[PDB]
Amino acid sequence: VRLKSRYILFEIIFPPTDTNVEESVSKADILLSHHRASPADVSIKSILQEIRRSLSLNLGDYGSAKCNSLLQLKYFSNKTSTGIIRCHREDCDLVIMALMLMSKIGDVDGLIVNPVKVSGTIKKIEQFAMRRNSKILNIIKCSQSS
Amino acid sequence: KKTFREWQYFKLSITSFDQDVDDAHAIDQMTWRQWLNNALKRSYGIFGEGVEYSFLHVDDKLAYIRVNHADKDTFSSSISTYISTDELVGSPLTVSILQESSSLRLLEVTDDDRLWLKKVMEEEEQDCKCI
Amino acid sequence: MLVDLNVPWPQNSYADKVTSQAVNNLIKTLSTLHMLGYTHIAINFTVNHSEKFPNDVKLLNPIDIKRRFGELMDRTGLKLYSRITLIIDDPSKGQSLSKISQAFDIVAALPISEKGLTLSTTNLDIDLLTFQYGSRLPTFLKHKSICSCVNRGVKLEIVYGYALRDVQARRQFVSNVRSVIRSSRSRGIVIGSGAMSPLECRNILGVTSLIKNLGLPSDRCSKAMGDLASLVLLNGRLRNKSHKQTIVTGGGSGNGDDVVNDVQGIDDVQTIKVVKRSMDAEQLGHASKRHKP
Amino acid sequence: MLVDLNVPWPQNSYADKVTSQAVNNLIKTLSTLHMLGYTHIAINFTVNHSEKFPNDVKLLNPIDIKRRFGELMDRTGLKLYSRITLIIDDPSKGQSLSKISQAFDIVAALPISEKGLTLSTTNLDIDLLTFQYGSRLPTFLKHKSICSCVNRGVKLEIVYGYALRDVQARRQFVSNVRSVIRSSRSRGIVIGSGAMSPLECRNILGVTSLIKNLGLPSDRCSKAMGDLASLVLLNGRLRNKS
Amino acid sequence: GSKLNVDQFISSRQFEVKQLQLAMHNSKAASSTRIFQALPRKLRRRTASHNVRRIPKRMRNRALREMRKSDAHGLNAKQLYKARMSIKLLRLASKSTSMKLSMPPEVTSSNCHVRQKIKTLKRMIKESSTANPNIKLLNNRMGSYDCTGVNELAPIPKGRVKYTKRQKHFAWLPTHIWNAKRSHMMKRWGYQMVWAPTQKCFKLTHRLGGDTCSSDGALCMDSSYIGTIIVKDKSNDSEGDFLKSIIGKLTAERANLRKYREGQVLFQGLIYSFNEENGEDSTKPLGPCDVFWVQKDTAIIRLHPSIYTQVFNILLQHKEKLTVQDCRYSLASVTLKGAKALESLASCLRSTEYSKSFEQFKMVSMITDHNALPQRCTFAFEAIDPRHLAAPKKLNDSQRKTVNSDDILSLHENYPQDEINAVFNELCDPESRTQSYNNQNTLKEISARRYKLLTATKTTVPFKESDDPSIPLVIIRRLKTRDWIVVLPWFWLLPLWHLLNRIPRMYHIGLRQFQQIQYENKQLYFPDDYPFTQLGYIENSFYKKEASKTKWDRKPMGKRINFEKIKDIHNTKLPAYSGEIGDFFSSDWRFLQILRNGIDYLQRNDKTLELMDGVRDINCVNDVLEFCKDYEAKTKAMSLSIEENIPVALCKNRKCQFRTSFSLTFFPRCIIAVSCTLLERGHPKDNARIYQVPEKDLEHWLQLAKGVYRPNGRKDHDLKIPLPEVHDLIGFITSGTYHLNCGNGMGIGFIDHHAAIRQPTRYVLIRNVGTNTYRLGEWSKISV
RNA sequence: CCCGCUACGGCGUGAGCGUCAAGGUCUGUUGAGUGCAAUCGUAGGACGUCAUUAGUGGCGAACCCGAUACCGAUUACUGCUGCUGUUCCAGC
RNA sequence: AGAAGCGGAUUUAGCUCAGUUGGGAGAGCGCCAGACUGAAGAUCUGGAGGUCCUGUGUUCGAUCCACAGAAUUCGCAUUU
Ligand SMILES: [Mg+2]
Ligand SMILES: [Mg+2]
Repeated sequence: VRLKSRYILFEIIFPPTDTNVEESVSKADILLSHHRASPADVSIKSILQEIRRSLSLNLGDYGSAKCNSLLQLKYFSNKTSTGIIRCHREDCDLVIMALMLMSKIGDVDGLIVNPVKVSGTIKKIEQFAMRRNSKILNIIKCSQSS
Repeated sequence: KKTFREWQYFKLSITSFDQDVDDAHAIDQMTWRQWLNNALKRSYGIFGEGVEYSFLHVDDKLAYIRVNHADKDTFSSSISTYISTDELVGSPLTVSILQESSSLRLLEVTDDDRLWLKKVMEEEEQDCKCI
Repeated sequence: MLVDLNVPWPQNSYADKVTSQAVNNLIKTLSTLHMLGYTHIAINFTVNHSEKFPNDVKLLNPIDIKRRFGELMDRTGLKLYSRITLIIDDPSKGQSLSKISQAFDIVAALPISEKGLTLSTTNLDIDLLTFQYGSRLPTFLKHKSICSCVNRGVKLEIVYGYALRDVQARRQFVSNVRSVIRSSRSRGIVIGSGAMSPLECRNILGVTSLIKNLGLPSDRCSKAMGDLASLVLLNGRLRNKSHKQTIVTGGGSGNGDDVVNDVQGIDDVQTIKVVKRSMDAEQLGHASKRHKP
Repeated sequence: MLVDLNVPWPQNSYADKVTSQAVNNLIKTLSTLHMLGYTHIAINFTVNHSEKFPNDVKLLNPIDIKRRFGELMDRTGLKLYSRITLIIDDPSKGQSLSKISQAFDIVAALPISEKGLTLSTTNLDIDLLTFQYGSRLPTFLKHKSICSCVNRGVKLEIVYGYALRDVQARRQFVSNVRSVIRSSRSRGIVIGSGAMSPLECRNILGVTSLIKNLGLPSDRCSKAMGDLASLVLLNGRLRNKS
Repeated sequence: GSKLNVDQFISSRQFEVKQLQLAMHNSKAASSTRIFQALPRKLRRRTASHNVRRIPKRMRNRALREMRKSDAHGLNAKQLYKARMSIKLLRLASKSTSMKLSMPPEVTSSNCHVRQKIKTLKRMIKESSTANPNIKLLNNRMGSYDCTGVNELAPIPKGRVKYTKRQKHFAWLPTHIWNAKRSHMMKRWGYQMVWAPTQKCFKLTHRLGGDTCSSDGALCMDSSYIGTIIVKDKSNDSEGDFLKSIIGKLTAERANLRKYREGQVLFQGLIYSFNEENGEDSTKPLGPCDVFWVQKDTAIIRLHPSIYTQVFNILLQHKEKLTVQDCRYSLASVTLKGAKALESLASCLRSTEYSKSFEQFKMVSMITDHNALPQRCTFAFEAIDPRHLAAPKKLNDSQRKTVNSDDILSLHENYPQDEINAVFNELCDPESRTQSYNNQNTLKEISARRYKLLTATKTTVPFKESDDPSIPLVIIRRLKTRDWIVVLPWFWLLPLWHLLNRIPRMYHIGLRQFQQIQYENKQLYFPDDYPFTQLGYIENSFYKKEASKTKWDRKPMGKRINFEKIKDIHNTKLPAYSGEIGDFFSSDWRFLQILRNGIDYLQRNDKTLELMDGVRDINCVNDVLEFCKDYEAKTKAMSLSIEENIPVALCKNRKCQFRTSFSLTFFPRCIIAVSCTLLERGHPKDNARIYQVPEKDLEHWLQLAKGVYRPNGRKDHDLKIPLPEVHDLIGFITSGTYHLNCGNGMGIGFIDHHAAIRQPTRYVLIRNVGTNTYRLGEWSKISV
């Protein structure tokens, strides 16, 4: 006997809103300009407290009651700004739509959230994340060598 | 070779005790909409507030509410969830959902508004069958 | 037929005395449950595990079905059962269970810790398992333990009236109920209304929609109120009045007298039921060949 | 491969000159679109029906994909299409389609009127119908006016970029989109991103979840976003070339 | 948010990848698993928790320490003697088969008494004690004898005294218990051959024994069921005059080549049963055949066991001059397949003499390739008993690391005919195979010899020309099935067979796995992929029809697919007919040939064919279909065993020019064998219908073959597929399995040659069972 | 162990072989093969059962769910089939 | 809420646990009462308190023995 809970990978991307500053047009350069850094006051509990407030103000209470049954952040590190949220397979739609409507953190505004990978296991999501980061290193190395 | 469910009717009956309140207070039509938006705002959010519902054949604490099929229970779980408080009535009220049907056939009184609603529905069903 | 088996009594300790306002409030909410429609009501009473219990026989029952509810019954036309939810937390202090069980009709439990939950399903003869839906769940239930407990008897119970109390409690309630439905394999689910007021009452078709939105199907919900609700009543009703489901003092008439349906026609003093001479060995043959009845 | 076809051009009237900040903002938001991952880009421009159309051939389009975006087309690895949404309310100062369809690629309309919906379904050979999801519903959507128009080939468009504007606008957005879903019979629904800033762009996984919870199934949504989008692109392309 | 440098970015992301990899490895290490689960899934032992000896010796110490961390009966007066009777019989049988002598026939039959067996085994020891003559004294210690029947068929073998009544109805393989511990067997014929391995080996045998390049292994099939006969000309000591005639009578002029006389290669082909009573010759398709010759005159012929009984009956009918030799329990071959099968086979054997065939086979064993070698590769030599080694070891010389085709041509020029054919003459004669058992030892004896070498002197037992059993050993290539078969005497096979898969890259084959191997190499199989022949049609049709009918009447109503009410099957749905073509089960070649003769009668009646409206006037399709349904309803009451219905065309097209009274089915219809590959989405299944491309819709299927799809970017087939008529059927796919070596679907079909010369293009559509979609494909001719 | 340099045991290559050791690895994994444990969502058509006010609506489940594979036996539920036992009702 | 598969141990009063030629159903703690103290604790005495996990069958008789159906719980180089 086991439980069939799905995990969702998300990444915090900062859009470079600079109206007076010029821009360079390339692939890995705009990957550098979007994958810059996470700010100082970002942790597991801060992202959980923000997403529960977004779940309250956006989806309500009983929808928040269905979502908050197994709403946990299993793995997150601020150095790469990628996180894995555990959820049910039925309310995965609700969790992804809550991840979409994330507007701003209470400390830092001007950011979007990208839900990338959903699977019922975390080990294949880690294997996909290593391969996706390997492809990012490939693009960076191709633009760095030439 | 099938029929798409357009929406579903819901038969509500506000059971109100404390007979002084039932004799004094009289719920008007705007209070129905305000209380249903408050009920869909307390337990649900914006997407639960944007549930399509209109008012049909409103009587004295008696309501027929049409709600789309794909969010049927999404309506009828919230109606049995929220309790009225602090909205122009001193006492809270109870809600009894009497019957549910998806085939237009309910018999309340021999009133003539139901035949008019059936004709309005058939004027759309003929356009759905032809076009 | 509908069974509402978790209506609470406004008393927690034996030292406290119930005022007349709470009794009139219970009369009004029983009139409310009679107004729209229900068939059976089993009122609940909370008992902690480490309290100082009285060594009495006719004072373990602060319910009084005979004097006040016997007067309410004639204008009502329903019946009331009495029950104890054992709030068992630690294996430190206990009780004499043979008196508390045989006092009322239904015996329930309320675990807080690990070992109590195991010894309740293992050794303690109860009828229903209730968890604290208002607070955090004690442990997360194993499938083969709950399945074996349902195969032994005792079913799990969901209190949909506890979500109507507060705003914050709804999230913990749904997080407990989805775990109960997951680990119970949808066999032992009995639902009840924990309302303290007539202002929190619901109808059958709204409670069915609540059970739909929680995660359990609709036909299985109505089957849980028809089959599963009235059988666990009969379990405790035969266990505490009669022997351990062996020989019953309940008269088997055609369609009016029953152990469940005919409570008032049974003398609730000790066991007995006074029935007139309906059985004559002299001149009564087959049922289809009689002429006097 | 995905098609995003509802990015607005920061200009409303031909008398207003586009500043240098708006061009950089459009470059930033289209690079944000390519960052999250999209193949086709069809940027939109708003034209009022009360506005007097110019009698020109090579000056109908103030977009200039070739001189400005022709470098980003080579560097980034995408392409741009041009399209016009027509804010039509009353049948006056108009009825010209043979010239605006040749210059631009996709012809869309924005009816807010009761007779405007009828004149859009009757005598406008357009590609997409757009409703104002920001403001209120015009009168009422019925199956009779929608089903006669979807079967002709015109698709109904939902703008998921207008939802990230205000808090109060989200309720009217859901009340409009669910009405479009129940009136559309889940067939002719093309969705697009109406973002004016790079802070309001999303990816396929969140938008699919949005349109799934608003009332369109997962088959029809993804099948639409691929097939119907890339079909109306060649509809505009064959109205141009042939 | 703040912009960072490039090197800091790639360093942080590389450290994050390293941290995620270390976290995944730490989670895999912190997951509480036993070292019992550390073994691969092929080698996992369930009883290894009980005793530690299943576990590898490196891991057994950890198994012992974690097992320590985790932690003469009542018998009556009669059944005691009933148990002691078996023990005394086993002891006396062991002593009798071990000491000097052979087996009496009364113990072999085992249908009279057991006390007579005890008295006979007591009497033989006393007769050996009191006298030297009157003893059928053997030549070895192990109970090996010579089960060779001259001029008659071989009877039920003697085997072992304990396992005798277990051989009462069906006989056994020499590796019966060994294969029984490791495989699933089915009882179909008089033997009990393997059917499928216990562990799942579909993709495993597909990749290791298949035609795929990544085939790092070896696959072994116990093919002792394939029966051989040896024929020699007794009439003349000179050149064989009657041999070429009897080969031209048994087979066609297809396997009677002068090239096969000169180069003496084995050929596998199609044999057909002849019958000449008085001035008339009736030929029926019989089955497969393997023919091999020794330089001019003596021949071994090996094939399917029921076909073996029929060929032996026909050969015993005309047995006037030549002497026949039945070999069912004295000679058998096993089949190796793969890339490293030759290396494991050369690992299993060693040399006893420096000869040329050893050098040829040792150079063949190193190239790790099959098809680069020529058509003839038939090597034979004398070798040692493989019980001397009892260890997985390979022997390879230096050879300067060079492999070219020049050395292969050099071995093709010089072929040692004399010694190889002398080994052939040793294996054909019953005297030399009996002389081979003159020094067979017990496992105790070879263990004692290994102990003597360990005491005196390496892991070997040396060869002695006086007292060691030099065996004949023959390894030959089989061409079309792409596999190496090695033949050996019956009691010698198991000492060779046990040492084979102790090489750690060698697995065993089941009969379903052999069918998969024949399916992968575009080859054919006799019980399944031969419907044209008599026995194949009878067995396939009867067993699959009865099995599928039992399964169909076995399933309840409303859970299985309902064959009776299927709408939209063909255009212009014909009256009194709502179901699928023929019966829904196994291939109705009778229906196909009656419909083909009906369309032929319509073409002979008029230039065009009409669609719809004692034998009624045939003018359209449904009059033929009602006659088909009536003939099926008549043959459901009485079974058909009169004649065949569909022969092949590939023997008829070359010479007979495929030339074809109120007749509807007297003259049968001939077919060619095709293999069609799916170009459209989908996979075929068993009993699949094969239809023509329509001539009005040919350009549409040509456009679908080139390309047409929706403007999204991915392939589209959700279009209005035009339905052709009912009579456009041309064939049946018997074997349908998703072909993994191509990435598409393969279907082995059989189409009419007249229909094949109708279309100018090879584009032919397929339709599955109970599925109303049509899938185009292209066929290639199977020349088997 | 063979080749070249050097000559007291030495050194450099063969994507060579044999033995020994190592909690370095085992997706070396199986017409499903996971290991914080995937086995999905939707639309259309065919069939079965049940209820209808005009002809359609609901349902295809219950038990349960791999972790190396095999087979025997036991236990939980639905439907079909044969036998047996009991009760009730008549043909004379 | 960290499965799956393997071995060992085990269920007896409210609790923690003994115990058994197979013939009595128990100890400590807890509850109540007695004794004692100005009062209370400790000590001491007595009483109340049983589904021996459930079922079959063996026997003259089951906590024990045999079988069947549940499970409790540890270990898998761990403190998640
Ligand atoms: Mg399991
Ligand atoms: Mg198991």
